Formats: sequence, C-alpha cells, structure tokens
Amino acid sequence: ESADLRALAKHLYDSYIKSFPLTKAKARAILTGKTTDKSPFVIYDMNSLMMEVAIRIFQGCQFRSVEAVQEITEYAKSIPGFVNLDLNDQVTLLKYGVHEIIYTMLASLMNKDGVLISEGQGFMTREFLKSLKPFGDFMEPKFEFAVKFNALELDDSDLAIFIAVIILSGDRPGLLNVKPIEDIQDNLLQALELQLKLNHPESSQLFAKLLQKMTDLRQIVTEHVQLLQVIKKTETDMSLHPLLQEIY
Amino acid sequence: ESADLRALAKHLYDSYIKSFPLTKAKARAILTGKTTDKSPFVIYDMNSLMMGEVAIRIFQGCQFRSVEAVQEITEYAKSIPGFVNLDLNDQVTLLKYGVHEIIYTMLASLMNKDGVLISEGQGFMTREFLKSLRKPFGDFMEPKFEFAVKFNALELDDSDLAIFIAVIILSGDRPGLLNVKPIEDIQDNLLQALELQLKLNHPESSQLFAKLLQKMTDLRQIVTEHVQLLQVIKKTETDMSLHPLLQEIYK
Ligand SMILES: CCCCCCCCOc1ccc(C(=O)N[C@H](C(=O)O)C(C)C)cc1
Repeated sequence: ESADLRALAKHLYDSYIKSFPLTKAKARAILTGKTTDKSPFVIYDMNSLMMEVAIRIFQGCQFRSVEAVQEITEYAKSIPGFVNLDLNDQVTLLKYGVHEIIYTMLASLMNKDGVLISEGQGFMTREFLKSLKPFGDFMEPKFEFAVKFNALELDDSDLAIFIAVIILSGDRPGLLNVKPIEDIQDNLLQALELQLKLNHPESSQLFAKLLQKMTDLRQIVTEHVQLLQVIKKTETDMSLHPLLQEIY
Repeated sequence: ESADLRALAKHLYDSYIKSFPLTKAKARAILTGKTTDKSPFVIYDMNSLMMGEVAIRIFQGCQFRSVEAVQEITEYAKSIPGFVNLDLNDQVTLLKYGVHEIIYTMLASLMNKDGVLISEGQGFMTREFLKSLRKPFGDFMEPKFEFAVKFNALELDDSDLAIFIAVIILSGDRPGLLNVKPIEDIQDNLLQALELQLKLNHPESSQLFAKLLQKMTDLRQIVTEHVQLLQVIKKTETDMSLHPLLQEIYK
C-alpha cells in the first residue's frame, strides 16, 4: 500500500529532522549556494586555522564523530521495529552501521572545494586538508565519494529512509536473529523506492543507483580503518591521554 | 514500453547460452540427483585426485580456466547492445574491472556448500580438500564458497544472471573511464530490464532487485581479498608463472 509506505517515509523524515541538527537543506543554503545572511569562517591555511596541527584537526574530527554516533543512535530507535530487536543485535547493527552513516551524511556538508565544520559556522577547504602529513590522505577519498554521491541530488526526505536501510543491513557479523532485521529492511527498501519515484519522477533508476553507492561506502569505510591503524604507528605513547582515549 | 525490455532480456539470455558452455541449469542438474549420465567423479583427497606441487598444479588449473572465462565473458560483452560502439579504452577498462566480478558470480552456479564442479562438470572437487592445500593456496577458494552459499540463496536462474552480468560490465564508476555518460545510459536500460525480469520471474520474492544489487558489494570485497592473496603468492612462489592476460588485468 502506498498508504503505510508514505506514512513510514514521513515518520522517518520527522525523526531525522529531530535527531540531526544540521540538515542537508541547511548545509546547501550555506555552501556554494549562499544565503546573503551569514558567511561561515573559512579555514584555508595555517594562519586562518590559528585564527601537532594535523593531529589536532584529526582529533577534532574524532570528537565530532563521537557526537554523531549518539545522534544516529537516537535516530535508529525511531525506526519501527528496531527497538523490539534483540538488544545485542541492536548494538551490533549500530557498531557496524555508524561509519557508513557518518560518511553518507558528511557528503551533505561537502562540495568539491571543502566541508562545513562546527555546525556550519566554519568551512575548511579541501586544499588545506590535502596539505597535511600522513593526515592529508584521510579526507580526499571522502571528497571523491561525496562529489559522486551528491550528483544524485538526494534531499533530507530521501536520505532519512536510505540511512535506515543502512542501519538494518542484515549481514553484519555476529547477529543472532537475522530474520526480523531483513524483514524491516525489506519494508524500508519498499518505502525508499516509492519515495524516490514520487520525489524524483524524471530520475530513471535512481533507486538502483543509490543502492550501488553502498559499494563505495563500504570500500570507503574499509579504507578508513586501515589508515586508522597506520597512525597507531605515528602517535603511540605517554599517559596524559587519560580517559580521553577511553572515550574514543 | 515494457515490450522493449522483454526483448532485451530475451536477447541477452540468448547470447549468454551461446557464450557460456556450462550454464547454471546444467550445473544444478549435475549437482543434484537428476541425470546420472551427468554424475561427476569426486576429488576429496590426494589419491582420488591422483585417480582423476599439487597446490600449484591446482592453481595453474584455475589460472587456465580463468583465461578461458575471460574469453567467454569478452564474447558475451560484445553482444551487449551499444558496448562495441563505445570508445575503445573504455571497452578495455570495462572488461579489466568487470571480468572477475563476473567470474565469481558465475562460479557460484558451479558450487554448493560441499564443493565445486570442475572440468566442465565431469569432476567435483571438495571444499575441504581445497582448504587443506598448503598455506597460501588453502585460502584461495574459501571466501568464494562463502559468497556462493549466500548468493545461491537468491535462487537466480540463467535468464536472471544474463541481465545481471551485463549490469556489472556496464558500470561507469570504473577507474579511468573517458566517456561515462554513454556507459550509464546503457546500464540504466539494463537495470530496467533486470528489474522487470526479476518481478516477472520471481513474483513472490520481495525486493529481490534490491537484494541482488546489494550483492555487488560482496563481489567487490572478494576481488579485493583475492588481489591481496595473489601479491603473497608472487613473493613466496618465485618459480611460478601468472598468465599474461591475467597479469594485464591486474595492476
Ligand atoms: C570448468 C573447467 C575447468 C575447471 C576448473 C575449476 C576450478 C575452479 O574455478 C576457478 C577457480 C579460481 C579462479 C580464480 O580466481 N583465478 C584467479 C584469477 O584469475 O584472478 C587466479 C588463477 C589468478 C577461477 C576459476
């Protein structure tokens, strides 16, 4: 029924809005399309940054991603059926799902020339990011993914359902009861297909093309974790990282 | 019109039968009870293999079959409407990156949880025998089996796979492509054809289209994994030759 499908899609949209402060609609109005309201502060070089450095930028993105994990966790609890799953499976779905969501939503904050930081009050250029040490290789593959992903011109109402599809994957390692997970995802996939067909009636096979993006997403995440343990061989020692590295 | 999509599906299935000598339909008839003029000889250990270095012999055997498969996939690709009209470097690029994703898709038709058909279905090599091979080589086929058991649960037949194999070839996110838009135009048409085919062939099968497309992630990971394993071999086995066609596909 278009009935419960449209009703599920509005439910998820409203919950997405409540859970994520910086929407895509708002990031775009700030980005290359600019409201004549308040320009963000631009970080293009060391002196504008001041106004290790590659390590504190790295650490700042960790702080932000820990915040996002909690925004995504509350969103997932609004997906019908998610909280009725086995508690271990809920934890497993979030553990393996959260990077994919982070890089998905980060694309909403990026264009080919940079990424919004600090709730949109800043803008760090793509060029300044490449100009770092081993840390110059972190954000480039996300910019390359973002550029191709944003070419799909999804909006928040589309991304709300797509994010739920990612969370309810079904193939995460260690799940205990796969069936209700794939049952929920089936119904989310149906809602996503109808949502794309009504929201983008002239965008042929957009559903299929969105699903193909999960390929690049999982490769991006796989690639991110390998660089993450490469720097466990640059930063290594001393103890005044107390509960800090515990929180991360 | 849906009528044009059915004709596209029929064309591709017809070329598939012509290009691939061992279909899933024949593989499943050999594997299951069915025909007993098709019963394979089973290789599960050294002496049954001796009756049909060992690890390397088996690996050169896989290499030859792989080269054979590239030739068959290449023949199939030329039948995909528009493929031969595209720029040449791109045809080559599409084949370079598509070939192994297709080989591991079609290899599932030859697999069950216990082993894999070989020598055009005359033989069956056990999954445990392949895993007991010396070190680097015991690890080649096991992720392939793991993929196949999940992929075979979709219950696709050759007419479904013909269209899916064409979707894979005509990607357009392949590294180094010159003109992406004519590629995506073909793939869009193929995706409509796949979508209609699954809805008609598997009517009671909810969201099979989405589930099948999601499987393109597992294929990408298997190739990536496989490429890492081959780097190990090139260093431990300096007296061993990869095939030129396979060398040029890998970079
Ligand atoms: C069907 C007639 C010949 C039977 C041989 C069956 C052996 C299983 O089929 C395989 C097994 C492994 C591969 C494979 O991954 N080959 C690798 C590749 O081309 O990347 C390496 C040989 C390089 C390809 C085909």
